[PDB]
Parts: sequence; C-alpha cells; structure tokens
Amino acid sequence: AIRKKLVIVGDGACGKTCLLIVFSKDQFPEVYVPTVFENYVADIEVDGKQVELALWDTAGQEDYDRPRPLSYPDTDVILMCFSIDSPDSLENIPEKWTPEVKHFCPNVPIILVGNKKDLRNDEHTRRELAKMKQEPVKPEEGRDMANRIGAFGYMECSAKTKDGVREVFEMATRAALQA
Ligand SMILES: Nc1nc2c(ncn2[C@@H]2O[C@H](COP(=O)(O)OP(=O)(O)O)[C@@H](O)[C@H]2O)c(=O)[nH]1
Ligand SMILES: [Mg+2]
Repeated sequence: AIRKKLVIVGDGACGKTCLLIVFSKDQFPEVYVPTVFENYVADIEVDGKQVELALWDTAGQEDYDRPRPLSYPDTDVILMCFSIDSPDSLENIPEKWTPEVKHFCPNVPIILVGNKKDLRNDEHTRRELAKMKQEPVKPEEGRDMANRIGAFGYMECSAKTKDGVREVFEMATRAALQA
C-alpha cells in the first residue's frame, strides 16, 4: 500500500474524534476520549490504489502535554473541521485554523469538513441557536469558506448517522495521492 498521513484539526467538540472512530471502527463511541491514542492506520482503496492512511487526532489548547505542533510534520492531507451546529466553529476556520495549518503545513491539501450534519434540522439545535440570533451553517457557507481558504474541497458528514463519512476520507485520500 501507498502510505499517507492525515491530520484532523478544528474547534473543541466539533466532532473530530468521533469522525475518526466512525471511519475506523464503523461504530459511534460510548466512552469519552479527547484524542484517539490508539495508533490507527486505516486501509482504504481509491481509484484502484491501495493506501494506508495514518489518522492523527489533535488536542485542544488546554492539552499542553500533547501539543499540536508535534502532529504536523510530514502531513499529506489535513481535515479541517467545524460543526454545522456551530457558526462560531466556522468563524474560527479563517481566524485560527487556516493560519495555524498553513504555517506548519504549507502546501498540504486541506479538506474543509462540516461535521454533525444531522443537527442542521434538529429542533433543539435550532432553538438554542435562535436564542443567540444564530442558525445552523448552510452548505453554501461551507463552500464559500472552502474558496476563501483555498481548500481542495468542502464535504459535509455526520459521524452519528454515518452520512458522508466514507466520502470525506475518500476525498482526503485522493488529495493526498496528488503528485
Ligand atoms: N449530533 C452529533 N453529535 C456528534 C457527532 N459527532 C460527534 N458528536 C458529539 O459531539 C461531542 C464532541 O465530539 P468529539 O468527537 O469528542 O469532538 P472533538 O472535541 O472535536 O474531538 C460529543 O458529545 C459527541 O458525541 C455527530 O455527527 N452528530
Ligand atoms: Mg477529540
């Protein structure tokens, strides 16, 4: 297999760990783990190519003992995530994650990923955002942000329902394979 390294970044609680675990293990987790610490290397075939994809989960600022800069060397593709239930997590894409990723991983392809797509039509989510004069992120807003940051693509998924999960990793693998 062709070997590639994937790093996932984005705001705390936007669904990074659950996305990796659903992709890797095909089951939504029952216990809470801030960052996947088991070594996961996933086998995936795309366009008739066998690829081994190392999945590197990342910690928040508060985890000073496991700092994120150590994750960036030799990265082949980035998943840069926000949550569709959190317009705040989208605004951090240009203001925090893109400056960080492009600093440490110049010229590495980025897939922008909108997580928790199942919450777009969730009424608890709608009600809570409405009290803040907010609403769920629209797909067009994600695509616009993908243009702004020079992402290779924009994808939406739900780790909870599995919708779009495989496709995220397939797109990321295709990006990582580009010469
Ligand atoms: N509704 C919904 N909740 C999700 C989804 N993915 C994760 N969550 C929840 O969001 C919270 C944060 O998820 P986690 O993967 O730990 O986020 P991380 O901090 O980015 O690693 C947890 O309560 C998860 O159960 C999803 O696709 N849909
Ligand atoms: Mg996590």
